[PDB]
Amino acid sequence: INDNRYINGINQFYFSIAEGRNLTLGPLLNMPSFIPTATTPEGCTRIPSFSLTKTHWCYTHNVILNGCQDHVSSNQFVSMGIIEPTSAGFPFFRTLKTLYLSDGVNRKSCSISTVPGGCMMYCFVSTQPERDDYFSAAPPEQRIIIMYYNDTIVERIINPPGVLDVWATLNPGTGSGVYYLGWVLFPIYGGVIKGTSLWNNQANKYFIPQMVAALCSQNQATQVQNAKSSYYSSWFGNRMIQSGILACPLRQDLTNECLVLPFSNDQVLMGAEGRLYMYGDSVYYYQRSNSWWPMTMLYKVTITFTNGQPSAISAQNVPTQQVPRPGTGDCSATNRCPGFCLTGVYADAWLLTNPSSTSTFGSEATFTGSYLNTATQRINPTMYIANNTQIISSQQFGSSGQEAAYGHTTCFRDTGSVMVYCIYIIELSSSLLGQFQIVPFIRQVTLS
Amino acid sequence: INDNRYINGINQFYFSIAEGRNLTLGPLLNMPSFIPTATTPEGCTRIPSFSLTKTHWCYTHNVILNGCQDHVSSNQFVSMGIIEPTSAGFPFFRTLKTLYLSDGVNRKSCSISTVPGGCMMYCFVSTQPERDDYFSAAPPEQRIIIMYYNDTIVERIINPPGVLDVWATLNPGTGSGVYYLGWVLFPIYGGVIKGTSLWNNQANKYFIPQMVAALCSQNQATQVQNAKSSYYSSWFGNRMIQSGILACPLRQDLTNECLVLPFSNDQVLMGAEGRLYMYGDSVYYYQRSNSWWPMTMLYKVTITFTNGQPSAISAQNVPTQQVPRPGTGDCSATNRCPGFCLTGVYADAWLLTNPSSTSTFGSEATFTGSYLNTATQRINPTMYIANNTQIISSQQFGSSGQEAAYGHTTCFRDTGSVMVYCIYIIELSSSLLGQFQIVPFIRQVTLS
Amino acid sequence: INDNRYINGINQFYFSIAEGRNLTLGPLLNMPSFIPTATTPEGCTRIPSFSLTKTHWCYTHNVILNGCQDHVSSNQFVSMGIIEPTSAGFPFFRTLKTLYLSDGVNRKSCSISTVPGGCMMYCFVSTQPERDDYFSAAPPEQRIIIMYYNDTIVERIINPPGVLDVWATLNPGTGSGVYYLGWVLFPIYGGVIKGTSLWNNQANKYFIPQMVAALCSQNQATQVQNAKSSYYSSWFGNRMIQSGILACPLRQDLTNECLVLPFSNDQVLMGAEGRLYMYGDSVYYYQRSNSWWPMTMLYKVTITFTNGQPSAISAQNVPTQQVPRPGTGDCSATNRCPGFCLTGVYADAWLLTNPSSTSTFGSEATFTGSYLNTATQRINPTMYIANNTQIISSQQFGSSGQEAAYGHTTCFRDTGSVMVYCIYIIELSSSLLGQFQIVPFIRQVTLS
Amino acid sequence: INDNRYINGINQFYFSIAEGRNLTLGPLLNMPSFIPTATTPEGCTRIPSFSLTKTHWCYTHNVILNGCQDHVSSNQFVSMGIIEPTSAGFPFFRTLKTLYLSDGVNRKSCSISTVPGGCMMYCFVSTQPERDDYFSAAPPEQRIIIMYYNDTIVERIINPPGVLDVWATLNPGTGSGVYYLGWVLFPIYGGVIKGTSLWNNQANKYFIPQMVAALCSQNQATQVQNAKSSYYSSWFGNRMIQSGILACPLRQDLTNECLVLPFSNDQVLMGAEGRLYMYGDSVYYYQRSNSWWPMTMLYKVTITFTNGQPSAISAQNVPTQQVPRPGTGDCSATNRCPGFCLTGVYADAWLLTNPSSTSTFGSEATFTGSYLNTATQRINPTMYIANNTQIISSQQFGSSGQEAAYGHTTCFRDTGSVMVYCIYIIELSSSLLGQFQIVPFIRQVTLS
Ligand SMILES: *[C@@H]1O[C@H](CO)[C@@H](O[C@@H]2O[C@H](CO)[C@@H](O)[C@H](O)[C@H]2NC(C)=O)[C@H](O)[C@H]1NC(C)=O
Ligand SMILES: *[C@@H]1O[C@H](CO)[C@@H](O[C@@H]2O[C@H](CO)[C@@H](O)[C@H](O)[C@H]2NC(C)=O)[C@H](O)[C@H]1NC(C)=O
Ligand SMILES: *[C@@H]1O[C@H](CO)[C@@H](O[C@@H]2O[C@H](CO)[C@@H](O)[C@H](O)[C@H]2NC(C)=O)[C@H](O)[C@H]1NC(C)=O
Ligand SMILES: *[C@@H]1O[C@H](CO)[C@@H](O[C@@H]2O[C@H](CO)[C@@H](O)[C@H](O)[C@H]2NC(C)=O)[C@H](O)[C@H]1NC(C)=O
Ligand SMILES: *[C@@H]1O[C@H](CO)[C@@H](O[C@@H]2O[C@H](CO)[C@@H](O)[C@H](O)[C@H]2NC(C)=O)[C@H](O)[C@H]1NC(C)=O
Ligand SMILES: *[C@@H]1O[C@H](CO)[C@@H](O[C@@H]2O[C@H](CO)[C@@H](O)[C@H](O)[C@H]2NC(C)=O)[C@H](O)[C@H]1NC(C)=O
Ligand SMILES: *[C@@H]1O[C@H](CO)[C@@H](O[C@@H]2O[C@H](CO)[C@@H](O)[C@H](O)[C@H]2NC(C)=O)[C@H](O)[C@H]1NC(C)=O
Ligand SMILES: *[C@H]1O[C@H](CO)[C@@H](O)[C@H](O)[C@H]1NC(C)=O
Ligand SMILES: *[C@H]1O[C@H](CO)[C@@H](O)[C@H](O)[C@H]1NC(C)=O
Ligand SMILES: *[C@H]1O[C@H](CO)[C@@H](O)[C@H](O)[C@H]1NC(C)=O
Ligand SMILES: *[C@H]1O[C@H](CO)[C@@H](O)[C@H](O)[C@H]1NC(C)=O
Ligand SMILES: [Ca+2]
Ligand SMILES: [Ca+2]
Ligand SMILES: [Ca+2]
Ligand SMILES: [Ca+2]
Repeated sequence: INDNRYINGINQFYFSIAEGRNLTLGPLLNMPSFIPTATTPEGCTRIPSFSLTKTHWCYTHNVILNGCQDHVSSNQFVSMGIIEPTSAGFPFFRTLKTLYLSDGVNRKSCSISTVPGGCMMYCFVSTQPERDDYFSAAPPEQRIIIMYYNDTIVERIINPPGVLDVWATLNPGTGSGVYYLGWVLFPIYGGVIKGTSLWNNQANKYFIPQMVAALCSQNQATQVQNAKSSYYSSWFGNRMIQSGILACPLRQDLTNECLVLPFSNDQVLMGAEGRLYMYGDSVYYYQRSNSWWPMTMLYKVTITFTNGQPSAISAQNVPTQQVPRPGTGDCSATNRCPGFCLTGVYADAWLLTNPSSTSTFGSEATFTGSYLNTATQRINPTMYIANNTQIISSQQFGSSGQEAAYGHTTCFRDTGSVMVYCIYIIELSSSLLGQFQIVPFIRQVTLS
Repeated sequence: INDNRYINGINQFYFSIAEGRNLTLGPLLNMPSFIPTATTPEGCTRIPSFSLTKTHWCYTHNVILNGCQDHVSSNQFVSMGIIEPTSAGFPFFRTLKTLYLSDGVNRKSCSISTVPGGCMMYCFVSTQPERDDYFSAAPPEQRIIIMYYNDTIVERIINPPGVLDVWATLNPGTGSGVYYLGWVLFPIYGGVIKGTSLWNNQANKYFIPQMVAALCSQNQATQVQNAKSSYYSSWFGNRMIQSGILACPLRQDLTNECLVLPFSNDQVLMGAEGRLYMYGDSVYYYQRSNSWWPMTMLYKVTITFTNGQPSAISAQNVPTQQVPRPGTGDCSATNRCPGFCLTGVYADAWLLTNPSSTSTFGSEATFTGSYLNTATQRINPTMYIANNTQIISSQQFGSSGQEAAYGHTTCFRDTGSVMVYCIYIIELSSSLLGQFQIVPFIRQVTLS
Repeated sequence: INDNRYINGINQFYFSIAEGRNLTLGPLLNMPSFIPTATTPEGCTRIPSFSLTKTHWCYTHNVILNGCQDHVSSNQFVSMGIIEPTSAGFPFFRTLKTLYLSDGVNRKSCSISTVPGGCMMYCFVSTQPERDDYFSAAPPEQRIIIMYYNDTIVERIINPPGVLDVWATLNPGTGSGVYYLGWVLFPIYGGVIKGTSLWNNQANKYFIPQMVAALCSQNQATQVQNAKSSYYSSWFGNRMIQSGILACPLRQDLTNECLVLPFSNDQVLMGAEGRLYMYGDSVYYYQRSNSWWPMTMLYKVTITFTNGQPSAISAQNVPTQQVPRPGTGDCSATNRCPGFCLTGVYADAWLLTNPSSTSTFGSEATFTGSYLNTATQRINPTMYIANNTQIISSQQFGSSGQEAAYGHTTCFRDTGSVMVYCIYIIELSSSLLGQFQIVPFIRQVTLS
Repeated sequence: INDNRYINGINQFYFSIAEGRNLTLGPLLNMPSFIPTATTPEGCTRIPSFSLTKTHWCYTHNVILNGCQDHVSSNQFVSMGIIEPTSAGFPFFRTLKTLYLSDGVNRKSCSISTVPGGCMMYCFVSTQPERDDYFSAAPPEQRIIIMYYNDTIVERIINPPGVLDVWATLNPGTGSGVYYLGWVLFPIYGGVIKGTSLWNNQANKYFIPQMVAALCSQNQATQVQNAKSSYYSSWFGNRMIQSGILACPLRQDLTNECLVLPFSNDQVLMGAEGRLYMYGDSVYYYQRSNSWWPMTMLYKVTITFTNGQPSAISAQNVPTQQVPRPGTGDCSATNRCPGFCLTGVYADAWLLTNPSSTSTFGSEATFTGSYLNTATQRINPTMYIANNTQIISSQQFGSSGQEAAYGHTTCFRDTGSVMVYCIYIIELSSSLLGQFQIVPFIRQVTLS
């Protein structure tokens, strides 16, 4: 279990709106990395997923032996441990167990989540190129593995209702899931078949961020028309790219009890990878900007239960225009107009301030994370702290041109020293060992 | 505990003399590294120590927050786990426990060893520059920490007899120690005070490798004179640099039961860092070539017990002229003549063949390891397989100029697939994160 | 252990009713304070708790680094020792052990109690403003730490039955607890949820001090109606503010054996901080006047055991109209009429005379303590000796306007010199170091 | 025993000459004071003595019940404990034992020192005004008390040779003593009788600080004449005021084994209170400037043993002109000319830098401490860091006019966080409780 210095400083809004204005990054601190490195120049470690809870943390990433492509074989590294203070005062992520799922099943795009006594991971079995998954009417196999600290492992192939013949594909969002009221929630996304109830109920819906108007040159009618078309991809089997949540009751005999809950396309953009968070009793969702709007998308999720079962989710967006991401073509970090896009990178963000503490939801929100500071290339990894319209603190890592990819940010507080630390797990391109080196950068978020 | 595929292929001579001639390296294999990386550009991880036994493995290295110098503060990372096969057939070092000794005590030059149920580590507390330790008549504090898999930790300050007022300094050799007949043996080295019994008993002794004559231009009388002088250092407080073994009985209340057993300077060169091995029931010793002879030094150690206690050690050298190490001045990889030197690098070697299987000890010995292939710079790390006079297989890592330091090699066999794997733990200079990246390179030693 | 001069003069009624009339305060005596001071102008030491028993004494207070607010971080100082005579004849509290609980857990409102061989402390973990605790349906975490004189420390998170879903919050009363018949009893208070059994069983109950009639202008029917409403707070989450006792069996593995015993709201006023005392074999309770009646509230508690376990408590009030406390608005020291109030200060009192020694319980009771002599400000600390209707001896400390807060009084006798000494631990506002300086004032209670 | 974070950062020179130039004070940190407060307005706590060693610390001060005068009765408070880190990272002085010597013996001007397993304290019994001690030919009684952590106390009346009929008086210097090579050394001072060997051997000797010439307007011949006369006091019985060291072998049956070693008046100024320090293996001495030179006086002491017994001491002054002290008349902080003076205050200083690390002893020395920043009044306590000619960092405490007296400074390092902390024990005039409040101010000495 985590040290007493951290058990009460996890999953919360650490700063008040007033304090949020005086936050700055501190120097990076050196700690023994708990994320394994590749041992060959061509080895590939990618797609991390991290979850920190009151008692412990869970971590996982995918491993490919040669290069970063391979839809036949890959292994998945899983790790778990706790946080304890060092003599210097800052955190040390103590790994207490390790697992390497290597058995022939090609588990991909996995999302992990902390659960009482262990970790619950959700993956889908890949057997062909991503694009082919969208064209095939049958969805890939879905699995959820529960790994207890007592070394018991239980993997189950799940068949949640409303998936077969509705979704051509279904993928975990790779971002961490969360344990909520006895259920494990995971972010999901995929392609929905034309003519299905979901497709019809989603017909004509669209979402346009609150700050797009002042930045977009098109008129309201044109924006609306383009926005509506952005949820359909001809490149990905003519499916409706959908975002949602997978709710699974914590059980060791899961079969069809998990529930697929799609977001209304009136509150969310085109489906993409994502992450779920817990700030106090409120659930939040991060949605990768893989569509036309290149800015960080965070939403407060309201979950509705009907007979002890999650029955519907509602999302409220924290309106911002900060922290863009590299994109291709007319969907670069500079784009501001609705239309169909299918490019971007995963770069979640953590809310250092409560969006509900302001009379108007998210009128003044502060968040931290990393982002690739460029218009179209996955280059220049840069850790930052930002508000709705500006970056108020940032430090680029390495020299310009430094390649990088995904970034997962998580913050917690030392209730002893009373400081906030954030860990920025970034996929860095390495020249020595492996294609990428996933680094758990850690530094303090100083108030002043 | 280790998988059934490895429990019977540890600490042995894997190949016959005939097979030794047809061994070659295989490609490096990608596995999740079990050695932690630094998370800052200036962080420094150095001086590893690794031990693999029938049941499990122990690992440790030193960590310095800024740069690789600091005689005031450092932490020590300890890790332990087992070996299990992956779906690809090769090993995965599964970490089952991690520890970060961060508490203000500057434990340095630590040597770790596997013990029933845990790891036993031996370190000395550094509080001043190395050179000052040799001038001060008092030796540094010596500690041995036992860490059980059940998380119980017992650290003890030891005061073995014959140390105070005899050794100006005493250091573990950093190379792994070994559990032997109820005792944990660690390699040690340090400086002995002039006038002490040890000094007198060692007076006029010297050792000259069997193959030095044919390579050295000086005559026998000159060699002998210079060899004798090589055990005394004016730069290091005018002490007799001595090599030896520290024998500690496995107990949780150690105080003065450990025994300091110095090697006869008639069988060993000037004291240096070292490692102890176990091949079947025989103990072997690796001695860093920090003196005039730049070639790999391995010895078969004969330990004598008197009343259940180690009372004397004898060393028999495996005569070779292969695998030189970078040195400074007239002590470069090209030197072959006796004289006083105090330069080199740690680069142990593993014996793939039994030196006693030949009518004349070590007449035909094969070993594997890594070495910095250059005359004076710690550059060009190169893994190899060699015999007494030649390198018969080798592959350099990275491009020329690639900086590196120490190298610890360990081999074991998959009694299932029947192949031998060797892990080459090398300190690599990194340009991205940290000063060094200690990498556990792994590859097969193919017969054919 | 305490000196022979005190072991037989602890926890008793020291004077007869006749003697009680001729008691006066003596000059303050100078002794080395055993309560630590802050070392910065803004440091804050507050909320003390003291316990003196036949063998030794326990002391503790909360420490906040900057200012006296902070619901994220605080440390708790614990101290223990004995009493010995000085050459001048008066007591010296000899500290024999000190402890500083600094680890990130925000232990607040702690109550300490003497136990055989050590101290037992009861605290709750604060993670948000007090008011929020009343609104949240879940109660804060509750912990009891046992600290033995032999330096062994055992802390346990307790979950006594009848707390979850009944009490929105639960707090120790900060006043000392007592070791009674193998159990440690602590005063508690908090808010009870509407609709719970406790709430229903307490419905329509109220208590009105015996001397309120002659001082209150409202009629009996109006008083009754207002009194009933005084146990409910709309400001504190619409809960029923309840007073009670927490009974814990002396064990090192406490989990859910402690018992929450609430007082009947027919014998006690609205819940508030409190203290438990031991006079011979009788248990007494002090209840802070945080409601409409501003006078010192002391009760003789009758505890009922059912199968070796405390099953019910009954309280009998010692009727007085002396020693008022500063309050806000219509609840100042001058108020005498029932109604809802939520203001006051902690100011316990010690009984120098047995209330049961009179034909009518407490008809003539004498007590000593300190009180802030003003109507609404926490100002003018004043030590005194009083009876049911009048103050018969008093001495203010410092000049008028001197700020102060809580006051804990404890008396004991020198069976050698045969004099009674009382220690008045008062929180004094300081201008030099820290916000407050908790002072252990000591003086004699002279007979004559 | 002290925490591992401090055991290796005690009694040393913490910074290099280069670093010494970039040192600044940090904010004061709040920790529970381990120095007891008075409990009456007139109570008087004065004359502290503190000693920190590798294993633990010792503390003591004198207590007078009414006012700060009284040559008949006083008690002496003794305390001992260790240092441990808090959750905030800074030190907490954990008191593990307390003692109050109250028995009728008026022990004054005590100096305490750490010894293996306890504390050794040296005091003299006062029975008349200080001045009378100088006129009486007989010296006061001298006692040394040893207090073990195991509660055993052994007090002995000592009669070291060469005291009777040589010294009219003898006093410990109140500054801490030190345990050195099996002996406890204490600073001493007193008046020597005219005609004695000591007096004759000291005849015509004098010392003039190296930097006095450039600041003094008198010529060399006048300075010399006045300097010589400064060691004789007509006000103090016409004695030669002498400084020295008392060496006592650690024994429980001391009688006349302690040795009085006077400093040569050619290397030291007129005798005054003092303190002894240990920096590595070197002993240092601080001499109160109670004579004409108002600047901090520190000396490196060379002790000579003859047959295992201290036989002679030699002092080498660290030449400075910084940190003056308040004085009376023509001996104020502004004075620079030799002559007879008998005024000043105790204000030791700690060397943050090694005076021997420079080609010319003390050519560039840095020290920290506190000083009363005024010319003649004991007012304006001010903590500082200074070099030979200037104060390079300082912060006054409280508002101007704030009365204060003695100041004892001690620094140590957190070998974990690698920061240096210094404790400034200052006698502060208080308006609330007691005449003085001795405060253990603590703050960091930051490098940068
Ligand atoms: C490791 O912990 C898990 C979690 O408690 C144990 O799981 C139990 O498994 C049994 C059947 O094998 C179920 O009937 C229980 O309901 C499970 N417990 C629950 C509710 O989580 C698992 O058995 C543990 N490993 C062992 C056997 O030691
Ligand atoms: C985000 O932060 C920026 C920078 O801190 C804010 O911009 C400042 O706004 C204030 C007005 O409140 C101006 O006085 C400053 O001049 C602005 N900084 C500059 C020069 O750009 C911005 O208001 C914040 N956005 C919000 C409200 O969330
Ligand atoms: C973890 O394993 C060790 C090794 O067995 C246990 O050590 C025992 O400790 C006790 C005293 O605490 C000794 O008297 C025994 O001799 C030790 N066993 C031996 C011989 O190794 C240790 O107690 C274990 N941890 C726990 C308490 O579970
Ligand atoms: C070490 O290995 C080398 C290379 O395999 C051996 O050299 C060969 O020796 C054989 C004779 O037995 C010759 O026929 C080959 O021509 C040699 N190789 C060449 C061309 O260098 C060497 O003998 C081995 N050393 C020993 C005996 O340990
Ligand atoms: C509390 O003490 C007061 C003062 O000592 C008592 O008042 C005195 O009562 C007697 C009668 O027994 C009168 O003769 C005095 O004149 C009263 N003192 C004055 C002048 O106020 C009071 O009776 C005591 N209260 C009780 C009975 O507990
Ligand atoms: C407390 O510790 C001291 C220090 O060791 C003990 O002192 C010993 O006292 C005896 C006589 O009473 C001497 O003969 C020894 O030489 C002392 N030990 C030394 C060398 O320091 C003391 O006895 C201890 N208290 C007890 C009795 O437990
Ligand atoms: C003591 O410190 C002072 C201030 O840091 C030193 O004075 C500085 O000396 C340098 C030359 O080395 C000048 O460039 C600066 O201008 C000086 N500071 C000022 C403006 O006063 C002083 O030299 C130090 N004394 C020594 C040598 O110990
Ligand atoms: C943050 O810093 C600004 C500038 O110094 C200050 O004015 C403001 O009060 C601070 N905000 C808070 C409340 O921390
Ligand atoms: C190794 O290879 C050589 C060359 O093919 C072969 O002649 C020899 O028999 C082999 N050695 C053994 C016994 O493995
Ligand atoms: C207390 O003092 C009064 C007045 O002197 C005296 O009459 C009375 O007897 C005393 N009470 C007792 C019994 O101590
Ligand atoms: C101290 O600070 C100065 C000014 O930044 C810098 O130039 C100097 O190198 C520092 N000294 C050292 C070596 O710490
Ligand atoms: Ca499909
Ligand atoms: Ca030494
Ligand atoms: Ca609550
Ligand atoms: Ca005298």
